[PDB]
This record gives sequence, structure tokens and C-alpha cells, in this order.
Amino acid sequence: DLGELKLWSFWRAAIAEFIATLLFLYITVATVIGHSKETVVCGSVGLLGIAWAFGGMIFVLVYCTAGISGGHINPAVTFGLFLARKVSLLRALVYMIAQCLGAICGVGLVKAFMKGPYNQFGGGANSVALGYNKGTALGAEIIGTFVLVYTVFSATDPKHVPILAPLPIGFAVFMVHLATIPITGTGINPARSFGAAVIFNSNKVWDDQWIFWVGPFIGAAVAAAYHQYV
Amino acid sequence: DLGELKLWSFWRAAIAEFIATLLFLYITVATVIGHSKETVVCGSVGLLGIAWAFGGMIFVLVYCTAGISGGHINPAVTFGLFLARKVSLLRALVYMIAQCLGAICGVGLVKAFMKGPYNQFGGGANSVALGYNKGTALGAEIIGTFVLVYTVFSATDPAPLPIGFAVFMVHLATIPITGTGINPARSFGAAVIFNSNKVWDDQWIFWVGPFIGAAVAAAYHQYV
Amino acid sequence: DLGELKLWSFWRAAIAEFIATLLFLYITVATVIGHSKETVVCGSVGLLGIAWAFGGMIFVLVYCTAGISGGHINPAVTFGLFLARKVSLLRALVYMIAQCLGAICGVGLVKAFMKGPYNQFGGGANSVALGYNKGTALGAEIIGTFVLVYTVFSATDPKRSARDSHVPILAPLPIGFAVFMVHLATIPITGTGINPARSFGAAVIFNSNKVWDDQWIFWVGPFIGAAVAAAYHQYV
Amino acid sequence: DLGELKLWSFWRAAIAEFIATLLFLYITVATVIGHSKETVVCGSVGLLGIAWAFGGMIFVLVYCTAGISGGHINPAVTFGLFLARKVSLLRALVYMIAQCLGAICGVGLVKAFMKGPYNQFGGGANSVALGYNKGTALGAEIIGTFVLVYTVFSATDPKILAPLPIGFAVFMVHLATIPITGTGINPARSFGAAVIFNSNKVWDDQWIFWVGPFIGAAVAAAYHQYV
Repeated sequence: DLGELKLWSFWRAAIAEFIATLLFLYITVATVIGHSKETVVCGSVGLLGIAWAFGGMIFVLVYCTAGISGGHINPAVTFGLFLARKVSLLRALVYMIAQCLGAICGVGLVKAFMKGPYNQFGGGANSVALGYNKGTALGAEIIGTFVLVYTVFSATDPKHVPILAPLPIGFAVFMVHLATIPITGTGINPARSFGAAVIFNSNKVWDDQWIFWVGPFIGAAVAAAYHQYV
Repeated sequence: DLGELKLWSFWRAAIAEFIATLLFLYITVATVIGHSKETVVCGSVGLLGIAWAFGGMIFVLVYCTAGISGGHINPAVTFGLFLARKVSLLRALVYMIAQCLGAICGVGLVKAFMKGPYNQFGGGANSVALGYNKGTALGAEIIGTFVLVYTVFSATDPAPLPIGFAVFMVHLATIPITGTGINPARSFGAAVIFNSNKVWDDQWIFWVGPFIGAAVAAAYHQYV
Repeated sequence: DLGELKLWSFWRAAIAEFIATLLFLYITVATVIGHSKETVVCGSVGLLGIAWAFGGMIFVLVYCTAGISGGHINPAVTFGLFLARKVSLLRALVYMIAQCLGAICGVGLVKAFMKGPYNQFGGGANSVALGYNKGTALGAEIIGTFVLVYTVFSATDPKRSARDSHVPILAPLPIGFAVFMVHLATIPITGTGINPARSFGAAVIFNSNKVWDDQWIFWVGPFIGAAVAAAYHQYV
Repeated sequence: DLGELKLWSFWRAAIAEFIATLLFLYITVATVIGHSKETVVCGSVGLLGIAWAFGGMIFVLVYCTAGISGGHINPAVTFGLFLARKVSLLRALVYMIAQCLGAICGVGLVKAFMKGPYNQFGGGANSVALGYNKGTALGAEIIGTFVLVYTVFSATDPKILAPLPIGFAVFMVHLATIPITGTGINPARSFGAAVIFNSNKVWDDQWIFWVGPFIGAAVAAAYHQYV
């Protein structure tokens, strides 16, 4: 289509996302830089804390948007739902733009607030973990994103975007970070990966960026399929 | 307005808050001192543990004081709801006093049960990080409180596990910047008991930041 | 009174408790040794882990009992509920015995798996931790137990005219938490008992004079905290 | 009763399990190597993080299935339910095969990815630990599995399972059991990593990770008799 401009109710939805993806990148990267600025060892929340920031914020945010926009906060979630015709192309694109914009903004106030540490320690930016190759990173993003989007589909509440459960993704995000943080820093979310690439602006991070789009999009589509066979 | 002194139903609500905010500052600062007061590199709950004490106690307390007073435990929550024509001025003020009083009470005891450790380690009071500025602290309190009050509004059900979390999360980001306030009574209580010039000097941030975050919090649900 | 020795239905309830309090002391003290027994820097689940074992097991166990016997797992919970007369004297006593017995068994079952570690690493006992005095310990047990029993009262519902054990999920996640939280504040003070059976079981198995000397605190503190709460739910 | 293959409404269920047990062994062992590899003091997730990966993934996965396959992800869960004729022998066997296969794939997906560090750190496979004997390990698997299956039975419905309980019921057992047996309680989970890691010591201990959970499961089931 291309004529779904049903006033008020939607150019709102795209703003529900915005503000959402914003406080998502804030909190998390606000906690990922918190990590490293560490003068003393075993004195921060630790990677476990980082994993919780990501999972816990997706639980909180999907709870808050749930019946307003649906609660995507993530272009690969939007893409999976699109690829099932559970949303339209126009809504999908509007959402993805609002998410990528919000993401950039979040890793901004982080920047201001926290200067020096932001460019001193990875900048929440996602690059391939020293040691593994691009194929491994990609594979880990695929599977990671599959776990997320498989949970979302089952998190689809049938009562024309659908509602979404949260404690499940809360967890479905948390879990993937526990496995995936070492290898890539864990993305599973093209807007999250894009935002910090824009703000951190490093050649190495831009070089790896394609993985954080292609891996999640594939993992997401593989979901619509698992939800096609069955 | 003097429009209310209701037989039961309210001079109770202000007591639901009291006792609530009390065990809130107890538990937490009771856990913020028994980490600092540590001799085993690792053995202390871990900042992560502190963050859980704050989030987990707000989950428990809002659960208990849910249908009994609105479950505020926090003047910035009360203020947001007030600025929402969801609470009256008189109730709001009574709540904030009951919260600030309960908060003071919480700490005092911690500092009786363990005067030494408490005294020797910053009294769990909320100050400014030893490497940033007042503008950053304020900004971090604003945003932090926005995350909390935005969750509360959506946590209206004409309610817990969400704030449990909404508090927990903000502490994970904010503990290294201010100590994570987002709660003027929590910040006031330990300033009263710890009584340090540096902590009193920064105290305004823990009122103004949350009140602002709350007000932009009230209104985001205005353009939605 | 004395007639609720109702075939099946109850001499079962007292067994629901038993088996419960058993796997409670197992898991936890099974995790309190499994930490104290380290060699590598920060290689144990962490005290945070211990706090979770206690809170998380009370969530799981109250979930499993609930509509099978109420889900007490704790003489101070039973005592608070008794002091509201919503569990008769006879049921109360039967519960407390079943809890204290189960507790001994659990722990014992650990000293049985990790004979060596156990003793030499603290015994999973509840004492006064170096530094503080008996008055502080008592105060911390009182308040700690108040937080627990206040949560329980509010964790009570007028829901069972039809069925429970399978109802609109909540009742356990609150205490899960209400136990977890108190351990985060109280572990450094007296390891946190808030549970006379939990404190009794490991005192029986560990059998140290210092732990027996402090034991009264783990009965009197929780009973007071329970009554204080069990009163706050009258004048509230 | 074997009169059951009725096209789709099942050769699917056995695939719900497959894909489930797969991402279960992935995530976890993907996090168990992830822990063990990290150099730095207080770096990776922490044993606490590992315990969460196991518990949290069973919560997520039982949430995603259950309502359409029962949500077993575990031969000892299937076995307990079988003893309590709430499942047939044929379904039970099909499930256990699908779980053991998925597990191998998951473990085998972990390795041919982060192999270097992988092979260096016990493949995350279930073993015994320098401190306790076989009797202790077995006892700890029995009891551990009892806690799990007792929760499952109560996690049953009159209308299927409710997760946050097992989420937790798995998490808790790992906090107690990781030191002694790196926590088992799941024959497919133990089998998968034994197949991929392929060490003589791990194959020697493997029987414990079948017999312990099966006993713990039966004891639990039979608790739905005298209860």
C-alpha cells in the first residue's frame, strides 16, 4: 500500500518508538561505559549487569508501548512482523526510521554526559570480538536474533498490529546477551548497532556494521519461516 | 483546602507511606553499607546487589501499599501524579511529608545498629560523582526519573514488577554518577542522617532533577 | 481446639511442609558451602548468588505448596498467621515441627554430600558476625522478619472458594523477593535467619557452641518481627 | 498406546522440541565457554550468569512451546510425565530423540564457531568434580532433578506449563549443583555435549546424567500418588 496516514494515532506510534529506542540506548550504553571507566576491578555491575540493562530495558519498554505502537524498539522485530504481514510496508519503514533516529539520540546524551570514557572504551559500539571471524559473528547474530524473534511471535497477543508480552523478551534479550557479549558485544537490533556506530564513528565499527543488519534480518526471517512450517 | 480528614481511609494512607519508605531506606542503605564495609575482594553483594535492593524493595513495597495508598514511596512519583490531576494538593503534601519522615527514620537506625561502618563510609547518602559536574548529575537525575515516572504512568491500571525493574535499571546506569537518586525522600533521609556539608551542597539536584523528570514524565502521556 | 486431624488432607499438609523445608535448606546451604569453598578469586556465584538461592527457593516452594498447605516453610510465617487466628494452634504446632524436622534433614543431607567442606567452611549456620553485638543482630532479625511477614499478609487473598495453587500468578514472586531483599541487607549481620527452622536445622547439624549460644536470637527476633507485622495488619 | 502418527499435529511437536533444545544448548554452552574463555579477573558473566542462562532459557523455551508441544526440552521431564500417563510411550520416545538430536546440534553449533577456546574448556559437557565421588554426584543429580520435576507437576494445568516457576526451578538447582556436576538434570543436555566434546572422562561419567535424572523424575512423579 502507501496510503495509511490515519491521522493522530500513528504519527504517534512512530513517536512511541522514538522515545523508546532513545531511553533504551541511553540506559544500556549509559551502563556499558559505566563498566569500563573502572579504576578498581570487581567494582562495577559487571557484564552480568550489562546483560540485565539490555534485557530489562526491553521488558520495561515493550511494557510501556505494548498497546500504543505494539512495542518493537528494534528493526529486526519490525521486519519479522512485516515478513508475516502482521504490519504494512509503510508502518514498517516509519518504525525503522523512528528507531534508528532514537537510537542515535540516545548514544548522544550518553556522549555528552559521559565524554572521555565514551571514546576511551568502545563507545557501546559493536565490533567483531577479537579472536573470532566475520562468519562466526554473523552466525551468532543470526541465531541470537532468531531466539529474540521466535520469542516475539510467541509473544504475539491475538487481540492491525498485535499486543506483546514482556517478561519473555525481557528474558529473550537478556539470555542472548549472556551468550553473545564476548563475541560481538551482542546486537540483534540494527538500530541499537547503527546508533552507536553513528556516534562513535570509527572505521573498524563501520567496517563490521553490515553484520548487524544482515545477521538480524536473516535471523528474523528464519523466524517467520519457523512460523511458516508450523 | 482542608476538605479532608476522613475517619479512617487517609490519615492511614499517609501511614502506609511512612512505614513503606522506612523499610525502603533500611533495606537498601542497610545493603549499601555492608558492601563498603567489606574485607573480602568480592564477598560483598556487588553493586549489582545494591541495584537489586533498590529495585526489588520498590517492587515489594508498591505491591504491599498498592491498593492502600497508591504505592508512591517517592515524592517525585507523587508529584507526577499530582501534575496529572490524579491526586490532590493536600494528599500530595501529606504523602511527601510522610515519605521524607519515613526515609529519615530508616537511616537513623542503620546508624545505631552500625554507627561505625555507616559513619566511616559516606552514610549511603546521595552525593556527586568524584569526576563529572553538576550539569551531568542533574541531567542523569532528570532522565533517570523520567524512566521511573513514565513507567509509573503506564503502571496505572484503573503495576509492580515493571517499577521493580524501572528502578533497578536506572540504578545500573546511574550508581556511578550520583549514586542514583530519583527519589527526593530517599536523597533527603540520608542527607539528614549523614549530615555532611558536601552532601547538603549537592542536595538541590536530588529535588530539582526528579521533579523535572517527573513533570516531563507527566506530559509525555499528554501528547499520547 | 484439637480436631483437624482430618484423614489425608492434613497429615499431608504437614508433609507438604516437611519435603519443602527440606529442599529449601538443601539448595541454599548447598549453595552457601558451594561458595565458601572457593580457591579462585571471585569464582563463586557470589553472595548475590546466595541471596538468590534463599529468595528464589521460597518463591518456588511457596508456588508448589500454596493450595496444598498454604506455603509457610517458616515457623515465623506460621506464627504470624496464627496470631491472626487463620491457622489454629494445633495446625501451627504441627507445621512448626514438620518445618524444623525438614530443615535438619536438608542440612544434614549436605554435611552428607560435602562432609569436609561443610564444617571447615562455616557450617551454613546462623550466628552473630564479628563486629556487631547481640542487640543489633536481634534488631536486624526483627526488622528483617517484619519485612517478610508484612509481605506475606499482603500476600494473602480471599481466593479459594473454588481453587488455588493454580491462580492469577503473584503470591510467590513477592516473597521470593521479600526474602531475597532481606538477605541482601542482613547477610553481613547474622547471615539472615528470619526463619527459626532454617536457623535450627543448621545449628543441629553444625553443632557448635558459639552457634547454640546465639540461637535464641533466631527464634525471638523472628517471632517478634512476625507479631509486630501480625499486628500492623489490624491497625492498617 | 501406539495408534498415533496422525499427520502434522505431532511430527511437528517433535520438531518444536528439536529447535528448542537446540537454542537451549546454544545459548547456555555459548555462555559457558564465554565465561571460561575470558581472561580478566571478574570479566565474563560469572557462575551466576551461567546459572541464569540455563534457567532463563528454560523459561523462554517452555513459554514458546508448552502451549503447542508441552514444553519438555528435557528427557527427564518427558519421562516423569510418561510415568504419570499424561503422555504415551510413543510420544515420549519421539520427544527424547528430538531433544537428544537438538542438543547435539546445539553443542555442535557452539564448537564449530568458538572451537579454539571450546576444546580447551571441557565443551561445557557434564562431568564430576575434584572433590566429590560418583555417589555424591548421583545424589545431587537425583535431588536436583526432583526439584525440577516436582515443579513441573505443579506447573501442570487442568485446561501445558507455566514458566517463571521452572525458569526458576532450573536456575536454583544450578546455583547449588554447578560446583559438583556443573549441574545436569537433563539427559539430552548432558548427552549433547558428551557427543560433541568426546572425552573419555566425560563418557565415563555419562551414566550418572541419565540414571540420576530418571530416578529423580520417577521419585517426583510418584509424589503425585502420595499427595
